[PDB]
Amino acid sequence: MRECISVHVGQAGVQIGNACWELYCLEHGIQPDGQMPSDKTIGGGDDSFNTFFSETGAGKHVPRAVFVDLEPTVIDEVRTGTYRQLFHPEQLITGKEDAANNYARGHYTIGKELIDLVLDRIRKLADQCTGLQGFLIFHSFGGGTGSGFTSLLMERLSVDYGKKSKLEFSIYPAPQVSTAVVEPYNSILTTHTTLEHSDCAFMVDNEAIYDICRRNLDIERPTYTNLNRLIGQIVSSITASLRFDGALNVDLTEFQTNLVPYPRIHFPLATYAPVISAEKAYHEQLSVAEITNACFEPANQMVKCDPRHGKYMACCLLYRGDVVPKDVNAAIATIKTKRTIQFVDWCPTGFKVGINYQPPTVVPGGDLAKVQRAVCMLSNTTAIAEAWARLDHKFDLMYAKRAFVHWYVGEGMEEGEFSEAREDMAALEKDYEEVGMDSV
Amino acid sequence: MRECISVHVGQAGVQIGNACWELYCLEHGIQPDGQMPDSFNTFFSETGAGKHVPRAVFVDLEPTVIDEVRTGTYRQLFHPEQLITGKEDAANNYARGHYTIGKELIDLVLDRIRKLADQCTGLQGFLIFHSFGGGTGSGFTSLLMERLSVDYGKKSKLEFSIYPAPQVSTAVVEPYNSILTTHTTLEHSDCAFMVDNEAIYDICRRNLDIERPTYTNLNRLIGQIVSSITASLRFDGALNVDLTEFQTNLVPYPRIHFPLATYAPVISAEKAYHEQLSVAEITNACFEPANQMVKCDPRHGKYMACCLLYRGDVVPKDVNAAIATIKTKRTIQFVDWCPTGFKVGINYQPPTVVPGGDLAKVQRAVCMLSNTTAIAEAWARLDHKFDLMYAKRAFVHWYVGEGMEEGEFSEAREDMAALEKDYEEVGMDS
Amino acid sequence: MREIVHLQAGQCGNQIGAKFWEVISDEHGIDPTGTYHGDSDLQLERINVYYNEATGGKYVPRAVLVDLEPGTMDSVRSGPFGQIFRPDNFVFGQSGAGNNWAKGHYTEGAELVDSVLDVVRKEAESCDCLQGFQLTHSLGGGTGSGMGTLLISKIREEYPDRIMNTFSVVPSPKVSDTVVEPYNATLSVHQLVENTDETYCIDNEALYDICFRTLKLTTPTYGDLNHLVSATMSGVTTCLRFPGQLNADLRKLAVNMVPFPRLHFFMPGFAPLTSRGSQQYRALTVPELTQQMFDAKNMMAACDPRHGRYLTVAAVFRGRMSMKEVDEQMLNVQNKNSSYFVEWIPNNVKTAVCDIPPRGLKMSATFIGNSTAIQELFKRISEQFTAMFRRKAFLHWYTGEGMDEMEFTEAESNMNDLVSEYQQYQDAT
Amino acid sequence: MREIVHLQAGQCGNQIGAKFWEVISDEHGIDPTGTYHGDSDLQLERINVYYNEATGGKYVPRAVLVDLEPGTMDSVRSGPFGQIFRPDNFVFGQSGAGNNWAKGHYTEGAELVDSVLDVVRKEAESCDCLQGFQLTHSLGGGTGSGMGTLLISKIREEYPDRIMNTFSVVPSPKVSDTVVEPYNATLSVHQLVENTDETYCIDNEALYDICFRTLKLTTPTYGDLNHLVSATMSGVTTCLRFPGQLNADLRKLAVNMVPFPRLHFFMPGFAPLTSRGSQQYRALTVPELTQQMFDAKNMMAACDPRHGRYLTVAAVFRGRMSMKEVDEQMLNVQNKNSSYFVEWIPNNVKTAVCDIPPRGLKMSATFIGNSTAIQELFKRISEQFTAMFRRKAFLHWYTGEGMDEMEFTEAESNMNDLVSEYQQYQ
Amino acid sequence: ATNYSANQYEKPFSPKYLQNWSLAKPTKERISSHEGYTQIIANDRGHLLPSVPRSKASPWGSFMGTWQMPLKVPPARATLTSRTAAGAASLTRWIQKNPDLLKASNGLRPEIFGKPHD
Amino acid sequence: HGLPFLPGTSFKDLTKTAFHRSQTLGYRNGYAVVRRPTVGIGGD
Ligand SMILES: Nc1nc2c(ncn2[C@@H]2O[C@H](COP(=O)(O)OP(=O)(O)OP(=O)(O)O)[C@@H](O)[C@H]2O)c(=O)[nH]1
Ligand SMILES: Nc1nc2c(ncn2[C@@H]2O[C@H](COP(=O)(O)OP(=O)(O)OP(=O)(O)O)[C@@H](O)[C@H]2O)c(=O)[nH]1
Ligand SMILES: Nc1nc2c(ncn2[C@@H]2O[C@H](COP(=O)(O)OP(=O)(O)O)[C@@H](O)[C@H]2O)c(=O)[nH]1
Ligand SMILES: Nc1nc2c(ncn2[C@@H]2O[C@H](COP(=O)(O)OP(=O)(O)O)[C@@H](O)[C@H]2O)c(=O)[nH]1
Ligand SMILES: [Mg+2]
Ligand SMILES: [Mg+2]
Repeated sequence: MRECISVHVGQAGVQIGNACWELYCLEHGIQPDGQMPSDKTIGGGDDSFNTFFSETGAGKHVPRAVFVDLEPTVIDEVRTGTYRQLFHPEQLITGKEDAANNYARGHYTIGKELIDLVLDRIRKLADQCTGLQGFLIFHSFGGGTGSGFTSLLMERLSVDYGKKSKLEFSIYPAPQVSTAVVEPYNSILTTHTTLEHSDCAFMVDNEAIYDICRRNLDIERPTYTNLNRLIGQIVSSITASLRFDGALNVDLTEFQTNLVPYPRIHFPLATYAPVISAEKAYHEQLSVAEITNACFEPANQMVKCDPRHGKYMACCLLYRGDVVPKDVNAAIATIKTKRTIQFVDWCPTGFKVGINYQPPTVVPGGDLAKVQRAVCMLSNTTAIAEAWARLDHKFDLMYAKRAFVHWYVGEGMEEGEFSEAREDMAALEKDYEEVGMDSV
Repeated sequence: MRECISVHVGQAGVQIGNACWELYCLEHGIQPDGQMPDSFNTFFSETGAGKHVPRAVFVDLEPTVIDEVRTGTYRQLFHPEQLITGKEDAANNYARGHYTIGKELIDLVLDRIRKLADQCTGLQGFLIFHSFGGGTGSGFTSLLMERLSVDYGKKSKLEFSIYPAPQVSTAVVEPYNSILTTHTTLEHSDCAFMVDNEAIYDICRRNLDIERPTYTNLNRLIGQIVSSITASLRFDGALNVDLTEFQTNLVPYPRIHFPLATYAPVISAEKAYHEQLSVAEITNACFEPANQMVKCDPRHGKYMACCLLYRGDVVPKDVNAAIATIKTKRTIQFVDWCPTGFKVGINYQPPTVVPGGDLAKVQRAVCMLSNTTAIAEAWARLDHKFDLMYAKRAFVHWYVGEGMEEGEFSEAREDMAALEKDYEEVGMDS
Repeated sequence: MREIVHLQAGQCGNQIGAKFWEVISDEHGIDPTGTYHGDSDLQLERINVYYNEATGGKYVPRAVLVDLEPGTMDSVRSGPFGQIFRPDNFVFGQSGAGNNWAKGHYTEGAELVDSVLDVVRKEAESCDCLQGFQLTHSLGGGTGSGMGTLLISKIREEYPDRIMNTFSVVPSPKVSDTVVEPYNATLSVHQLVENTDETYCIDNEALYDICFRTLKLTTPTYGDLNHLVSATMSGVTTCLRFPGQLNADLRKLAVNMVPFPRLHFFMPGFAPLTSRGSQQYRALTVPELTQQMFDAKNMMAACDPRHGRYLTVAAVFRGRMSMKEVDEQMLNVQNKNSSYFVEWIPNNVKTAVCDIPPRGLKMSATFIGNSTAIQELFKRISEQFTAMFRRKAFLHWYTGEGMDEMEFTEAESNMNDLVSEYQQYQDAT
Repeated sequence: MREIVHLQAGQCGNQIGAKFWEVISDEHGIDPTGTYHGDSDLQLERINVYYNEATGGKYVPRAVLVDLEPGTMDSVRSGPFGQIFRPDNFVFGQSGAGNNWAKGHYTEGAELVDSVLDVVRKEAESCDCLQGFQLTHSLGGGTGSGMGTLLISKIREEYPDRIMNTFSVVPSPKVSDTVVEPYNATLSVHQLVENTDETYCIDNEALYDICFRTLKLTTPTYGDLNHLVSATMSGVTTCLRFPGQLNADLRKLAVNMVPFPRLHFFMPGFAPLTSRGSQQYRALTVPELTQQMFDAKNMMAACDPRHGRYLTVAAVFRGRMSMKEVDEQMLNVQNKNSSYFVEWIPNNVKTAVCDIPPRGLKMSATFIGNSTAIQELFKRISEQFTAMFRRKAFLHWYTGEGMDEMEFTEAESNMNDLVSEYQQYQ
Repeated sequence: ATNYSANQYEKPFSPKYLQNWSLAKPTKERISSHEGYTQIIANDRGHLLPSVPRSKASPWGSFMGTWQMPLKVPPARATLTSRTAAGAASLTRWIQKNPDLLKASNGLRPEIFGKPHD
Repeated sequence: HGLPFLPGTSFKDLTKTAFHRSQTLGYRNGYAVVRRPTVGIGGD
């Protein structure tokens, strides 16, 4: 039971998938060639891997993942790497020519070309699950296939699968740095068309994770390998109440009902507290209440917007390690007494707790410390209403002179979809306003 | 007892019968010189000299295909009169293959079948292998099935055929032949399973990783479908299926006898390592349009009947559970007047790997023979290309001048123009 | 002295017959060659209910195996107990049936019914006081349904006072193992309703569900479903074979069961069936046989008796037990559950008690229920039959051997009137 | 003869209900395998109240373990007492609730209610004289509160004059372990008003205020907080199982507690718990069990009776003590401190003496008290419902199953009535 | 075809219980009765008769492809509560103006539960 | 050692590092399969 079908899309999605699936192989017993070291028990000893790994007859475990891209050069070091024998070859879908930072190329022209091939592969992985909790989506708004085809993945998921839970992690574009020039046209048009189709949507951006690896860990110059390692330690802590023994269990269904109050507002923000270096855990005792306070800290946040600008609509705390169910209570009661955190008026209950026994795993040659307790957090805040205002700013900028609009009009797409998907977002800017008013 | 007489007509019949009979020698113990170093009686017949000789008749009008059989490896296995050759071929012509050249050789094949029907005690029925495109596979074959009916009666006449492909084709004059033989066998044939060469090209490219295949990679896949149809007359099973069981469960109307063919767990030996091949995984992949053997899509029409032929290490509940998942999906949609739908058959002998072959060694298998309304495009596209050339009388002098009146072009186009309406109205609601 | 002649038709009847004769040979201590190797002396007293005696102490069964081709009786001979059946009791033809009721009834089965009648008349004129005949067959094929009903009609025109008893594998509701089932199912139900004295209804979905939720077999086979059918087959005829404190034969079960002549289709069940490793969680007493005979997810029939009303109920017990407990529970369930029991019959349950439990158990029990909630079978078959028949769906195959067009009409009117007869006795005051 | 058929629902019920069968089994001498290895004959004389007989001299509980996803019953099966349960008793679905009441009540639970009421109907009719059921569940969750109210609703219509208890775990006043708590807990007290005979309120901070302040546990898990719930699930049901100088079954405490039928929310306690080094300092007499039943800080309900008036009182005792001394203290606490007792009942306290103490203990004592200081548990859930509800907070997760808006109106207003129904007597 | 109901045993054949996590084909809970002889609605070789009222729908079944599927597909769930009246009206009009999506074989079976705030 | 079963007599086992959980309760074709616990918590 408890199966989860991971869907990775884009070069960002593939390179995040390579980080997570190395973590999952080490977390259970799996080698890089599929096999366990021999189980040395009677029959099947441990069946904990069934949420992520299947099993053939012979003793080979094949992941429940689909790796999607439109450029061939990203999957061809998954196919000829260390983990080239773990993946069944047909799970890794490549195109022949990529979407080239166009939403329109990735939605109408090249994405429709490749949609029905990968919705045959997710049928086969969803007919192997006795109980399916829900999918996972790993994308980035910036690219063509990370925005265009990913937004059309969610739309044809809603037709076929109904009200099945479709989570998504995302790389929202950064405020100061940026890869590309055409990213506001991409990022606006996909938040408009995934808006009624997605259940939940966690966001991080790469500039904030830059601020932690340089500062909290003692690793100057972090490559994307060090950022992708931290993303796998959030996905693992979301799904470790499904595989390892817990005191309080949390599913993948208890996040949408506890952080998404209103239909247009499904945008929580991730945080992970004891990300620390091996020279500076020789000195610090990591208690249960010492790592609770450091999910609310604006430095240790994982997006480049301060929660103090807004109001905490809810929370979701994920405690992982050697904790006590009483010292979880002994820290939450403290946090509510500060006046530098401010819960919204119509949420007097606030929280959602989760306690799990298996401590977080040490990857050989990784970044962090061998730590005995940890906390993950997904919190939903009104302080994201400052993030679309820096995206309405850079859409209306290049749209009032209509730069780059010819690269989307002749690419199979009419032009009135530009001047309505920024009007559609214009209600969402006032919709985040009225939940910021107190009920006088 | 429970014998089967194969008839192979044409180069596309002989070259399939070199890869069917290589399997049957090897599935039993038979060496390629006839000696065994008692289930072979459905296909072999023991002589008093220890030497097993097959029940088959190979027919061609050209000597350059059968003289490879008479020189190759299996030259001691075949009786010298079980391989019949002419001197001039039919040359992609319906008229030569039916009237002038095929008539000088039709009276000698029925001499050979009459001897092979006098040794079988309980004969199930005949099997035909031909090609619609050729001259002898389409002209002479439509002369066998007319003369088989009056001489043998209500015996079962199954047939396999290479239907023309939607884009690729060998010849120019193939739509004149593919209409003129469908019209004249439409009342004289029982069931016609159809594969086409283009959809098997798209399986050996995609399922196996064989870029640039050859006909010998295609004749071996067809031989694994013929082997799983007669698999229950030879090996012990839990639900037997005869050769009589197929006409009664897939032919709802006497003008509608064109099913399709699908054989599910075709994989390579580098992918049998990676995946389990349970009963539900191979049942779900028969109904998948990427794995069919004609380039027609069953989602754009209504199913009419199905027939599942399981084979190997299978269990009755995994058959029953996997069917009930097919009956729940919204994409497998049935016709108004078929509420039951299915036929099942369970055998025990797992499939046999051929040395030099391509498929992996597997432990379960499914062969599905489904009848669908989605074939209505396959005749309507072929009806365009008959009409397109014949509207200004092209290639007709190659047909009138050899024993053929000209009016058989207007009536064989009138007659199949009723078949397109015939498929249309049986899927229409009430 | 009370001999029972066995008739097996079709491949379903042949495999069920092979497993059933293996069960009886185990019960009476007959080894796979034919010689008695038993323990008690009760095993050898009334062995003549099933086994004819030959010279040299060999016991040959009183069974007739019928098929339209010998492709199944090769497999019957090559089994473990294939050597005990007499070689002359196998009747076969040259050409198959082909899932065709018309070829089973008129064309091919007419040339074989004479040979089968010769064999069964030879076995019937060797019994000192014969009781009747059993037929085990399937309502989906061509040999089992067509030729089987031809045999039933020609047996009941010649021996019209004896008992005719059928075990019929009626079609399943979810998955049908033949496209053209409901034609054969209708045309066989129309014959059974005239020419049988009792008919038990068996469904394979019910057998799968019992072998998964109750016996907890991971991979059941037909070699286990046939064991379930045989174990409830040889439990309705124990009191002819073993002593007891309240005997009951098949005539007595029919007399106490069927109140009207057109209403003789029954729903079986078998009590002490229990799991593999859950033997140490369950006691084996009479209330623990009662609550499992009468459980509605235990029927072998895929019809829920809670939609309707139990016309009559029979319970056949095996073992050394107490009459107070037996009669106490068969009254107690009736008084506690009184919307599923008709009121114009004041007591509904007939109880028989035999002495010798099956070889391995302490107690056993079998249940045979006659309900007006078996009409869902006939309503579902009637609706699928009219769906195909209104459009001439497969009708040329049947019509081309001399079948009329009025025969489908009269069969569907007969089954629909039988449905209305059930509903009248459900809704009667 | 006086059988009690146990029920347990959800990830709170299957963690309360797993330790409770580890405190009864050792109380009666039952191994992990199931066999009896006892050292008396009172350990087997009246064991049929909870334990069915199995074959071979082996005993099996009447637990019906219920869940909506079986993850939280794989951990229960792998413990030290996982093989004692009959595996047919496990009820479980495929996908859970998501802490959503309607999905547990209307949508996913209702597809699993007919498989539960086969199991209880197979056990409620295998009793010689059934006394009544139980239920251990939490109001904060989705399948504890959600279908666990559908269970009481659809068995009060089939056995309508037996006993139906519930050990609730109603939510907490400081920290809430689900955001959507006041929608679930308001909508479920409204069900329990017209559907239970008794109901005990348990808050999880009042269990924390014992193991830190009183038991002195530095690291108290939920193992040592389930062990306090299961040490008062057995005090209420002891006089059934063990002989007495004065007896009290479940009905007699129900008769002597509820003056009006809408008023059936109680607050438990348990006396002789003591700290680590203070066991050698303890006096061992009878009036030091009356100190710690009645000490206003050790209730399991986080509602101080100093705000309220004791409508009635219970007391159950375990040991061989004296009937003069038990009755003397009930005269003592009623006549010193008589501003906390109602005036139109002149003796509020019901007493009962079992004889067989818990193993290792020389005496023991259990309490149940019915108060007007328990309506403040129902005020606090009201304003956190009607703050959350007047701006239509989480309602699309609930109304999107097809609910009505006026159904929230009565479950507010029925709970507003019982707030003012209790409030006459203060 | 028509699905039916194994009356006792419908729970093993429930579509989510056979690992089919999508929308599925519904079943017939109640079978209606009839009597007599059934009229042959269709003449030989499968033609429907002239005066039998044929259905208005297409003969070939309505499968909506990819290049046939409408652009800007409406959502599967749309509860209207906690919405403005004009926004809920725009959502219902979005659902309304695509009758070809909601009528297909593989069509969107939506949800409109609740009333928006006036 | 030697303690009775009272509300304050349970102690941790700090030398245990794997707390994996197994799939005993599960489904099948359509059937709620509940199979015998081979291992405990952690693979032991
Ligand atoms: N956090 C994180 N972001 C990444 C990573 N790799 C790439 N990105 C982001 O990737 C975005 C650029 O688009 P991509 O996802 O790389 O490209 P794509 O999805 O294949 O789309 P096209 O190149 O247009 O076809 C930038 O916004 C980067 O921030 C990564 O490993 N971690
Ligand atoms: N699958 C398969 N198809 C074949 C094979 N050989 C020929 N064909 C098909 O045969 C068609 C050409 O007609 P043939 O059957 O080869 O020639 P023929 O029947 O002898 O006709 P004539 O040469 O005029 O006497 C082509 O369309 C091919 O599709 C074969 O070995 N395997
Ligand atoms: N219970 C059971 N059913 C069987 C067996 N063999 C075949 N069947 C059933 O028989 C039906 C098909 O009828 P069939 O046996 O072919 O009839 P025949 O043509 O007379 O042999 C299907 O519904 C199968 O489920 C068996 O060994 N046991
Ligand atoms: N006493 C106790 N309370 C618990 C336990 N687990 C959760 N709770 C409480 O129960 C609520 C959580 O509901 P839960 O039972 O997990 O949801 P459910 O599984 O849907 O019934 C919160 O109020 C928790 O404080 C436990 O093991 N023991
Ligand atoms: Mg790219
Ligand atoms: Mg040629």
